[PDB]
Amino acid sequence: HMSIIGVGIDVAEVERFGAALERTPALAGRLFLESELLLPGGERRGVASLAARFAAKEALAKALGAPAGLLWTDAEVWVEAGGRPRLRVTGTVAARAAELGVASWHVSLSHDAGIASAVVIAEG
Amino acid sequence: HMSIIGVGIDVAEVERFGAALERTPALAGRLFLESELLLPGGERRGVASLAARFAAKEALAKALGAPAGLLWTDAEVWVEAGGRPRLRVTGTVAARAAELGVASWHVSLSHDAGIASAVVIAEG
Amino acid sequence: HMSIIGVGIDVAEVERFGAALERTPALAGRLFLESELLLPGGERRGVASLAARFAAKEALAKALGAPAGLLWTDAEVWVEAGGRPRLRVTGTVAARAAELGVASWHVSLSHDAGIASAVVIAEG
Ligand SMILES: CC(C)(COP(=O)(O)OP(=O)(O)OC[C@H]1O[C@@H](n2cnc3c(N)ncnc32)[C@H](O)[C@@H]1OP(=O)(O)O)[C@@H](O)C(=O)NCCC(=O)NCCS
Ligand SMILES: CC(C)(COP(=O)(O)OP(=O)(O)OC[C@H]1O[C@@H](n2cnc3c(N)ncnc32)[C@H](O)[C@@H]1OP(=O)(O)O)[C@@H](O)C(=O)NCCC(=O)NCCS
Ligand SMILES: CC(C)(COP(=O)(O)OP(=O)(O)OC[C@H]1O[C@@H](n2cnc3c(N)ncnc32)[C@H](O)[C@@H]1OP(=O)(O)O)[C@@H](O)C(=O)NCCC(=O)NCCS
Ligand SMILES: [K+]
Ligand SMILES: [Mg+2]
Ligand SMILES: [Mg+2]
Ligand SMILES: [Mg+2]
Repeated sequence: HMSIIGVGIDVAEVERFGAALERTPALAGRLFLESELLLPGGERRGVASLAARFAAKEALAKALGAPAGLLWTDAEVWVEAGGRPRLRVTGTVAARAAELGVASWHVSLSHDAGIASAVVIAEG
Repeated sequence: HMSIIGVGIDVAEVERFGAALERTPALAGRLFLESELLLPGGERRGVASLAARFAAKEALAKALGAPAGLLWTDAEVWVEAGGRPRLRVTGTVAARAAELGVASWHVSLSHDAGIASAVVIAEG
Repeated sequence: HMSIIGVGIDVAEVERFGAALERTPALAGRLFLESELLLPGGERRGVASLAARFAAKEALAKALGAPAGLLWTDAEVWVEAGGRPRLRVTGTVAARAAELGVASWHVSLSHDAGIASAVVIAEG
């Protein structure tokens, strides 16, 4: 009845992360899919919210043992109608997930007190 | 053998939370059951400890997909003889939990460096 | 198909933790096994990294309901070739783990923004 394959936690300082995006124009497009960079309404997603998604991808990597060769764009945080964040993995991340037998992904995000936090659990 | 239904994490800045309780007298009684507002000895529970319980309820909500209509007073953090915090859900929260098939609740709390953190896992 | 026995989260302020180690020479050897105090290369492990391991041990204790009589040196954070942190429990911690039926340990560590965080899940 055992099913947890890995867990990850990650914490990002929002202000630092925002500074990093502003300094290198190409960075946001390297870390995020077009869909993640937008709010449901169509406006550009804000720094704290992006920092939480960055934290989610770091946490996901940790859950998988963070091997080399994983692409940021092969993990996607998407959002249920109800508002709940979800992980979708493709390509390199999905391949690594399959090596370990991961069937289900669980994520939660928080951004408060200028830190963005994420927890991720991989189950299979 | 899969059993995780949801996870939640939440982080509350203690000082801000304390300020919010002081500003609106009715707030503490809206967020907490009489039992949560007391220490085992019978003295009033402190701000950092209440902030961690607030974080626990936010995390629990996230674990359930945070639908509308949940009452703060339908989630209760109680404490084992040994000191371990526990979640008890009733009414609206329990009903939502039943929709998703949640049988067991796991929580942990931390308050240090002026932030209160909670993680919650719903299993079934 | 239920298997989660406990979860723990803990957050340590790095600067405070470093101050505590410096103030009392004996503290590091009370909290850590010789192996934890070193980096893979053989150099002394740094404060933030030790703070995350301290957080891991606090989180592990929480996952077990933090009974009296557990030794810090009966929990060991070790490191896979790939870099992933792992928990190994012996003696008092393993005995408590056996009382609860714990078979598997899951940990993740983070140190950023001057806080070290750990999450631990005990499964069985
Ligand atoms: C290893 C990595 C995850 C660390 O995360 P970070 O945000 O840079 O640093 P954090 O302080 O949050 O985490 C550091 C801790 O992660 C842990 N870690 C290191 N390597 C790891 C690995 N292979 N697997 C899981 N955890 C690992 C360690 O415990 C480390 O602390 P320690 O050295 O003191 O023990 C990061 O450097 C990395 O390689 N990220 C890859 C991201 C990626 O692949 N993304 C694309 C796909 S989504
Ligand atoms: C949605 C909610 C949980 C967010 O928590 P918060 O403390 O206000 O804000 P945080 O920064 O900690 O969390 C925000 C993140 O939560 C996530 N979130 C939003 N809606 C969610 C939902 N329906 N389910 C799970 N997670 C959700 C998102 O990832 C969001 O970040 P993002 O917008 O950048 O993606 C909160 O606004 C809420 O509706 N709480 C309800 C509490 C409740 O029902 N209590 C009574 C019963 S205990
Ligand atoms: C109880 C203990 C874990 C608290 O951790 P801490 O870092 O001092 O304090 P934190 O703020 O991070 O956590 C406090 C929260 O832990 C929770 N906690 C207290 N007793 C607990 C127990 N028996 N089991 C699980 N959680 C407990 C409570 O929710 C508490 O907050 P609250 O009083 O406001 O409800 C700690 O005091 C302790 O006894 N550590 C033992 C460590 C140990 O045995 N190590 C050796 C083996 S690795
Ligand atoms: K299971
Ligand atoms: Mg990090
Ligand atoms: Mg919050
Ligand atoms: Mg602590």
